[PDB]
Amino acid sequence: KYSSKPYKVDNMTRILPQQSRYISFIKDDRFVPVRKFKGNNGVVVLRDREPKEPVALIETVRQMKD
Amino acid sequence: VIKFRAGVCEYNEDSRLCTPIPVQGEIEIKPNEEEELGFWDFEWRPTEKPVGRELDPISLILIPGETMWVPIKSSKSGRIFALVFSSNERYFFWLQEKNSGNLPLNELSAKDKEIYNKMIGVLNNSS
Repeated sequence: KYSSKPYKVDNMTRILPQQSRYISFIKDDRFVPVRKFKGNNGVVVLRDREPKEPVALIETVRQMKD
Repeated sequence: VIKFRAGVCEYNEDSRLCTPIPVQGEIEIKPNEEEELGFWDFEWRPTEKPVGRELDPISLILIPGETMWVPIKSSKSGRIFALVFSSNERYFFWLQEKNSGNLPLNELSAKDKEIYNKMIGVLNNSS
């Protein structure tokens, strides 16, 4: 459901397209909402307003060549 | 061509530098993309990941007849392979590996006997 509490896993995993819409990007890091979550979940996108700061950092394989 | 260990990283128009910048790799002296011209192309390619930054100015050209070798006079701790021509067309040569120790009064550096013997020689030849 939705109730607005902590939840066990909320990044990656299997999930569901339907469930992804209940997990919405918090304003409480360097990542800022501007959409209250997009509503789509195929390409992501939270808007980063405080670039190159604390809030994780784990380069993908795309950043080994780009 | 004539291949040598040596990485990319900034040229440093003036001012003894050699920021780390990724660009991990191997150095090749070749005499151009035509492979006969008296200008010498400094070919890089990654063999050591490059931070996803290229750092190659779509080939770097070698002006001919005026190559001094500064191997480490102007030492500043370990190897930065420095290209003197008129001390302003200065090209800067980064260090990713760190093999064969630092050995004294060969370059004054951190990667010495191999890269210096290959380096001087490649510099002198017109072919």
